[PDB]
Amino acid sequence: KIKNYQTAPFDSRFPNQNQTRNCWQNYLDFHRCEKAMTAKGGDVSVCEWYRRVYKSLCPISWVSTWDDRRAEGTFPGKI
Amino acid sequence: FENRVAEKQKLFQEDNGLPVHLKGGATDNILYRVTMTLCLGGTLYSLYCLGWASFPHK
Amino acid sequence: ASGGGVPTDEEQATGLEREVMLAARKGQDPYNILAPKATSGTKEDPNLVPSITNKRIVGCICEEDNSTVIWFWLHKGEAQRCPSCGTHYKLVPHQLAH
Amino acid sequence: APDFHDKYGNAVLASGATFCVAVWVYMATQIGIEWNPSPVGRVTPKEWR
Amino acid sequence: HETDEEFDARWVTYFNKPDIDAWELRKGMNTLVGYDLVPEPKIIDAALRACRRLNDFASAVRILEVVKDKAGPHKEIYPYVIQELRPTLNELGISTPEELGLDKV
Amino acid sequence: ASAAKGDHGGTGARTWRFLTFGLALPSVALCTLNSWLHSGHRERPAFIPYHHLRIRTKPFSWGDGNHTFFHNPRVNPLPTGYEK
Amino acid sequence: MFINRWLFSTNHKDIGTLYLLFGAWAGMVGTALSLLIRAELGQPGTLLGDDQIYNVVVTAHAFVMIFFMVMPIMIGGFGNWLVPLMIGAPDMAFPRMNNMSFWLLPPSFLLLLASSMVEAGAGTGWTVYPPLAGNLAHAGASVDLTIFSLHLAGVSSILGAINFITTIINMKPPAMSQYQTPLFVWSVMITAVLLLLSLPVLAAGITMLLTDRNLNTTFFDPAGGGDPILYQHLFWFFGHPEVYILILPGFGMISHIVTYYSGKKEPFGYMGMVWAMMSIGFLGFIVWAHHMFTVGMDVDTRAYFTSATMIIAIPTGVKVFSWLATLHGGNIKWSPAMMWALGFIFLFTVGGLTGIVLANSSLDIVLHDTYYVVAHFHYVLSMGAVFAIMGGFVHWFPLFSGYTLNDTWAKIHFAIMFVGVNMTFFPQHFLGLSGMPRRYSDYPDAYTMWNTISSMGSFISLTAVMLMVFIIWEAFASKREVLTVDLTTTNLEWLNGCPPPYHTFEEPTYVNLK
Amino acid sequence: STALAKPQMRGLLARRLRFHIVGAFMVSLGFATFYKFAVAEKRKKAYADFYRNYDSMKDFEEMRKAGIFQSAK
Amino acid sequence: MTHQTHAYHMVNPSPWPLTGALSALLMTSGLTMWFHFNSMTLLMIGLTTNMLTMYQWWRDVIRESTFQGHHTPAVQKGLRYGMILFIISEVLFFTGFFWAFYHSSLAPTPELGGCWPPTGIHPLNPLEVPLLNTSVLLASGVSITWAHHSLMEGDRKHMLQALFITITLGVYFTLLQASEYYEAPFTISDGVYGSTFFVATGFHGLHVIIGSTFLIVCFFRQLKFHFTSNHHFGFEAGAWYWHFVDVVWLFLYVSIYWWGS
Amino acid sequence: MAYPMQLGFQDATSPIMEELLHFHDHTLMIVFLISSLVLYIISLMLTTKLTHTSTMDAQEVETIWTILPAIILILIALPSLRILYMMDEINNPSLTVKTMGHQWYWSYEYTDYEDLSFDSYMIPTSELKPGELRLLEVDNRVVLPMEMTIRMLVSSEDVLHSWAVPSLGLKTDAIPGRLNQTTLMSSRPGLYYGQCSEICGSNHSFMPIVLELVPLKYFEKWSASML
Amino acid sequence: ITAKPAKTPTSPKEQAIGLSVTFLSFLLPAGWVLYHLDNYKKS
Amino acid sequence: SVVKSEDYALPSYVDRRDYPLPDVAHVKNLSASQKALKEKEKASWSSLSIDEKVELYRLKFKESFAEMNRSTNEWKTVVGAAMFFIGFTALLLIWEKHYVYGPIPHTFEEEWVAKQTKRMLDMKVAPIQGFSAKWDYDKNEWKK
Amino acid sequence: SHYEEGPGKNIPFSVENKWRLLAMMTLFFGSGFAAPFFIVRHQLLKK
Ligand code: HEA
Ligand code: HEA
Ligand SMILES: [O-][O-]
Ligand SMILES: [Cu+2]
Ligand SMILES: [Cu+2]
Ligand SMILES: [Cu+2]
Ligand SMILES: [Mg+2]
Ligand code: NA
Ligand SMILES: [Zn+2]
Repeated sequence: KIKNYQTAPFDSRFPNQNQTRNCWQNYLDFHRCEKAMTAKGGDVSVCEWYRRVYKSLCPISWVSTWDDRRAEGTFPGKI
Repeated sequence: FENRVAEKQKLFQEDNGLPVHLKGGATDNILYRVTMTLCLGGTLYSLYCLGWASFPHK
Repeated sequence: ASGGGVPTDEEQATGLEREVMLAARKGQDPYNILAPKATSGTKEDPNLVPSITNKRIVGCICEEDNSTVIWFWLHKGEAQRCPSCGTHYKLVPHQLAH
Repeated sequence: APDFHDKYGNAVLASGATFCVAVWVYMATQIGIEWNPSPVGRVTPKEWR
Repeated sequence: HETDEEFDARWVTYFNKPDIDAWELRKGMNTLVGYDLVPEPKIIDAALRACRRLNDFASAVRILEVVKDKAGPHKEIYPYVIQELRPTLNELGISTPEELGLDKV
Repeated sequence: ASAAKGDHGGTGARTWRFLTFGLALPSVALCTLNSWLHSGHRERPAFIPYHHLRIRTKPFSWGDGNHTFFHNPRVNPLPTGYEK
Repeated sequence: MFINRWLFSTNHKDIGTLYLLFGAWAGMVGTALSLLIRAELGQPGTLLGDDQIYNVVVTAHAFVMIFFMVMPIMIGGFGNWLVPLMIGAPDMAFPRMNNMSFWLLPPSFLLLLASSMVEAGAGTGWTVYPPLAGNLAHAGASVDLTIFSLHLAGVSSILGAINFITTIINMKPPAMSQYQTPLFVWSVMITAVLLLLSLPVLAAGITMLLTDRNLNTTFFDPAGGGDPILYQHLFWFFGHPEVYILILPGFGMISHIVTYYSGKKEPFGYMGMVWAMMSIGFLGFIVWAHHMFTVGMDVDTRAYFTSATMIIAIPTGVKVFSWLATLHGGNIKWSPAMMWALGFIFLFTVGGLTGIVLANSSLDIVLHDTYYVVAHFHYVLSMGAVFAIMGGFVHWFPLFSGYTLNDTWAKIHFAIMFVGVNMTFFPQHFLGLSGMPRRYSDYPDAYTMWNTISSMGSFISLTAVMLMVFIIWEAFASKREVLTVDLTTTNLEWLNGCPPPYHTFEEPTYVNLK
Repeated sequence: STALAKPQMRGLLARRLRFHIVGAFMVSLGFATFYKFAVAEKRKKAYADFYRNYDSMKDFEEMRKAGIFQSAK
Repeated sequence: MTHQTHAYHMVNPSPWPLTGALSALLMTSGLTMWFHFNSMTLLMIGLTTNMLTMYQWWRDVIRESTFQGHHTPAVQKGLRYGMILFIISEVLFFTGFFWAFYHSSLAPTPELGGCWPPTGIHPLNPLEVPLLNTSVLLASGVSITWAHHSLMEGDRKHMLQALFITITLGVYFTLLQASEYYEAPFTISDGVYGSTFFVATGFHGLHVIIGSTFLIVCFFRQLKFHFTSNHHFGFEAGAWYWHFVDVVWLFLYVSIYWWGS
Repeated sequence: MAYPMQLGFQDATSPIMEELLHFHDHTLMIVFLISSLVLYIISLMLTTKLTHTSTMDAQEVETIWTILPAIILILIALPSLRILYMMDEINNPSLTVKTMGHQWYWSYEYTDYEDLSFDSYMIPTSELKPGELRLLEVDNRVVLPMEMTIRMLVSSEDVLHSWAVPSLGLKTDAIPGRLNQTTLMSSRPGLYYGQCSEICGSNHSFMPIVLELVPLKYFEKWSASML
Repeated sequence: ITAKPAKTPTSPKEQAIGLSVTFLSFLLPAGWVLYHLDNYKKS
Repeated sequence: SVVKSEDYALPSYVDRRDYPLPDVAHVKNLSASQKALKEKEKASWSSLSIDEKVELYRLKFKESFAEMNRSTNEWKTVVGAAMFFIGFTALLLIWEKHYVYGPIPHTFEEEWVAKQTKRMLDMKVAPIQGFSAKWDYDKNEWKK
Repeated sequence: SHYEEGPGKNIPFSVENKWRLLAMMTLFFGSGFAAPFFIVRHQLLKK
């Protein structure tokens, strides 16, 4: 499969104008996948897809604050 | 207690040309005047505050 | 177990409330709380319109399901007729003699 | 009997109509109002660089 | 409503009531003026006669004014009505609004 | 659950007095019992400086402007953690 | 004497007069504000300063005209004066409470005037949407003073609504059914039901906005999990009903005016008219999101809101055609009031049709927030609500005062205003299709012509309103008292003379139970 | 003399309505169909004509050479 | 002799509407003064003039009905409508707050953790005190109904007794609710969960206090024999307002306390 | 963009805007019909001395005036809904660009491959080069490849804003904490202007949007030169 | 509708004065503020 | 005869086409000569002179239909005064332009609009119908 | 009742002299129309 692409494709789970959760979900999925693969001595490249997608869709400010929070221990999502 | 609404009915139905808010006696009048005074005074104080806040205050 | 203690209207009602109450049990309606029943409305059996003065506004609903009431002053004197249907109305005095 | 309109109507109509047209034409063309009408057919395009 | 003939008849009868008072004369004309029609000459005739019985010359003249007014733009209606009413106008000595000069200003 | 206590749950001052003392009040007592054999007490939640909590866009118009109206030191942390 | 009568009133006529006086005054304030707006836009560049001072002016213009002019006049004014006279009632059901409805208005207006004086005023738009209205972008007392003004105006109208519904339902002659009350009375009963159900949701919404600004709540702040869109839903759930509340009493007056001046006994299709007003009322509660078509809602819900918004034209159409059917065959008297009513019928139709265009979510993407919406609403408000108010005013002025207006002057007044309002708003359709946004204090050069023509039109209306003040003076100055009134048999409000006595119907009307 | 013939006396208003109501539909469908052809149809054609022999590259080039772009000099 | 021949009440010119309106000006601008320029004086003046206006206005209403006999059946009927219409508007007011709650809890945003209740929030157990409050309020709906029947049957002692139980239960709910507010681990500043919880329950709590004093007013009017077995609208209104307050709680409990936590 | 004395919509740059233009002609035709019909009937009612002031029957014609409007609404609604649904099938974009509204300027982010980000401010009227448009020029235009389906995501970092480009048939509100998606698709190269369409404070009238549509190859080199 | 003659008739002259004073009460105050607009803007 | 405000509750006289026979006669108080005319009216109307007939009509009614449907020249005064006041409005505008309005942006001068139109023509502003479609790119002249 | 009735008596302002009325009407509507202009001025004179 390809970890190289054009842009986040259409996702039937988020078919409407409000794409807020698309960014959010893909951002979570990544860090959740990053943990497992980086913890159980596995392959972190499986998680690449999600990072591309969330990177494409998420505003820089959101990604920055969420990262600052994951480091601070105050990230509200469950990772 | 004792049923005294009949005396009251009498006091209030007395054709003394007084409006219902004053018909009860002399305390109605003081209450009334106290009320009107706090309202007018408070309203004047209120206008003043508006006058104060409307100007840049440092 | 009941012990009473609360007044009844008959014993405590006052003013106009008492007046419409007493008048009500005697079959009268000095305060126009009820709708007057029509007579035949002919020149000979006019609708008798009570009044405490010498004129009263009459509203005539000419026909059962009419949406417009026809209004007019009925004066003391001869039976007057509704401008629209000719029904007759005649003023009569009220409980309080003018 | 003759009324206000029979007498003055014609004067009122004419002088009012005349006055209206003059002040408007003046205002619309003699003071500096920029109407900014379409350049099409009016303005000759000049090189901007 | 009812057949045109029954309508006309009903009105001829109304105005032909021998003991018709002024109230009924007025009410009849004022009611007839709200319909979409210029009343048939025979109805005007009866109203005109009722005027005579009530000794009301003026109302007879105003009834003729009303017939011309209801004709609106159809100018051939009035003359035709005045024509069919002529025997009656002459008999009761009713002058037309034009004869009295009431179509003035 | 469901409900069904035979009959008489409508009409008569005696019936409503009966329900008041025979159903309504006894329930208030049982629930009062229950709320006693549960609500002994709770150990305070750990303070994590979440940004969606302890909001302060404008200081409160009372006290030092940083304490909510019914502030309980034992269970409500300030934006910077527990007071003690 | 003056105090007991004018400050402690419990009389429906005196209270109604108080309202008309208040509304007339507010209308001057609102008119000045509308001219400051057009002065700013009548020439490219900036006159006042930035969009803040500009939008403070645009916002106050809206609140003043809606809450302090149109509602007090139509409902509190004509409502209190005419409702009891039309159903043969001695007064309103709660005469003392009624007086409180009026007295809550001056305090409310003061709070609105105060909000524009402290700090930099509230330049939020009449919709006062957060975050722009929140404690960061609009820190300070202004928006809070504005919220409080709206609270008092709401309480006022709610208390008034309870009064009107109770009166209209409980105080009619025993034999008169609801289907025997004139259309204006129906128009105010329905309006009252709308105010009763809609104002409380506004009150809840702005109370939430008030807590977000001062009690650290986050109903509309994403930081705490809030949603700025929630405010929009609550505001517009009240906001659409509000525009039907502004036009319904006008629909009522127009029916009376058209009927009266056509020489008819009753309006055509009386029950069709009652049905139409109920339908408009009902449908106006389920279409609010037509003001949020660019907010990002699902396509299916946008399809529903455009479909639903469009059916409101059916009941509205039966009313337009019934007014035309009433004129049919009438003996038309070309009075000033009739002129105002015919202009309403046509202009309101233009404004309503222009509303059907906007009902299309697809097409509203490019029309939303442009001057095309400003045109629609001014056609229905400046040439709809306002035209009914003027017609109702010149028609009933003799009943309220006992003096007549000079009819020639009144017609001159209509002519001027008719030209002014059309010159002002018609060109704004162009500005909107061509893309000029709303709430702009300045615009790209291309939009100059239309804005210039428009500002000029607003000056013509100005002349019209100054003239109107003169017209009221001359009537009171000349003192021509009324003698006789036509068609009193089907118009009860005139049966007690002009002006009717302080106490009317001390002895009820007599109505047979046939 | 000459007897005038009896003219039509009933339903003169209704008669006037029946006529014009048709003319009302005529005049109003005229304005609409006129808008359709003088405007609606003219525009469908204007877009169809324009995009037929259109070359976005030719257009871009003319624009590029005129110095309008900031990403293509 | 010879005056009005209709059954309606023409009220004497009253100054209460004017003072009540001025009170409103004083409370709002006073709230503006407390919120920004940190002073409570204006708000205090305002609250005082409001109580004085309500006391006198309602005193006058008692004078006009009980003492002057103006409440004929036509007048009482109007009052029923007025009260019903008033409750309806209150229902819509509460509807704005439930809308907000449901809007927030059904679409929890990312900044909350994308879940409800938000991460970091420890909700109260609906089976403890909230269950109690529920049983206390429903119990008082039963006792107020007994009171009503006692009244209609002319039983003064029992009406007074049932009314008393009703009131203590209402006060009991108020105290229990005050305790919960203090023991709660979250506050009004804890985001949308805290906002939604404290303003929706705070307003209901304010309504319970208003209903309790209304019932207290009815209690004293009963001690003084103002009510007859057939004419007692003040108690009927108090009773309807009380059931509304009861119903709003059932919704709170089911929505916010149970489902929303 | 708009030119002086313009009456209708800006010329269509994209396919949905074209669709909207035609749908609007359709709708405008009907409003001209209804409005001229009402004006004719009114003038017709006021031009005769013929009267008929007595009562007329209500029900009969009411069916015509209830049923006709219903048919006309279905004629406006069908096209309308079709286009509405046509606007939402984004379906496989080749580029995703984000724009964030701010208090008084827009910022863009092309983040598919790199981390390109820039601010776009209005060029002050005193710094305009001859021939530049007064309140419409922006210092940094948003370059995008023409003839390609682009997904735009709109949002804001402060108050509400609204991102719009008339000629392309776009308008999406910029709401804090929310990501709104719209589909951009130009069929011609060029410069296309828009303005903030949601009141946002003192400089609401001064925060325009300018789109520059060039061929793909020129878009790519531009991305790289922008970091 | 129909009315008695004016009890205190307003002659053409009186109307001219009445209209004048009305217009002026509206135009003068606004003109003053607008005239000095720039005068306020320059601080 | 002479109506009075306070007679609002009594029947009134009115002249209107749709109520031709009013509820009351125009004249209620007859003089000696009129009382006599009213008496001659009880005889054949053929005996009344036309003047007596007119007098009889003018006793019952105020105006004839012809007098009540009379047209006025009121519209002239209305249109004229409206135009006059609309004309008076232009003076407020002239004043506004002179004392309130400052100078418009420098982008309105001839030089700028000429450069600007060229730039607009270069970027192909509205090339299908609106602006550039009215320009002849080949002859560097506006299409005509 | 105890209040005066009839033309010009059911209003809170006196209408017994057209000239004093002109003045009162001038102040009334005039002050209302003037207010916004003075609020805009006041806002311009703060900074
Ligand atoms: C009292 C004033 C009033 C009234 C009555 C209405 C009536 C309507 N309005 Fe309006 N409207 C406003 C005042 C009013 N509006 C205001 C203030 C705003 C802007 C708010 C803001 O954002 O600040 C607004 C904005 C507004 C919007 C928001 C647009 C946007 O922001 O992008 C929409 C959306 O659909 C809309 C639709 C309509 C419709 C469908 C009607 C309908 O009720 C019209 C029905 C009328 C007719 C249709 C004409 C008569 C009928 C016939 C002759 C029958 C035959 C007709 C057909 C078959 C088509 N209006
Ligand atoms: C009833 C409501 C109403 C009325 C009548 C008007 C009337 C006027 N309005 Fe409008 N206006 C709004 C409500 C109203 N407005 C609203 C809701 C907005 C949107 C605000 C926002 O965006 O937040 C708005 C916005 C608005 C704008 C857009 C601002 C912007 O987007 O930047 C403009 C532009 O010219 C404008 C101009 C005018 C003008 C020239 C008048 C003129 O027609 C005024 C002329 C004078 C009159 C028509 C009334 C005179 C009548 C009386 C004085 C009654 C007297 C009565 C008695 C004596 C009994 N208004
Ligand atoms: O709101 O139409
Ligand atoms: Cu709406
Ligand atoms: Cu913006
Ligand atoms: Cu903006
Ligand atoms: Mg918007
Ligand atoms: Na400007
Ligand atoms: Zn009848």
